[PDB]
Amino acid sequence: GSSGSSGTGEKPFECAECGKSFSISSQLATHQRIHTGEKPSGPSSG
Ligand SMILES: [Zn+2]
Repeated sequence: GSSGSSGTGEKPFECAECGKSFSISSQLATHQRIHTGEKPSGPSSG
């Protein structure tokens, strides 16, 4: 018996920094900005 059905409106463009979301990329980009600035690792992802 494994029960557990729920939903909080998911999306393809989710933010794993604060907990936000968007519909298109442009929207997500303009956001990530507030996140882009620190120095987590040496070089950049790509
Ligand atoms: Zn965010």
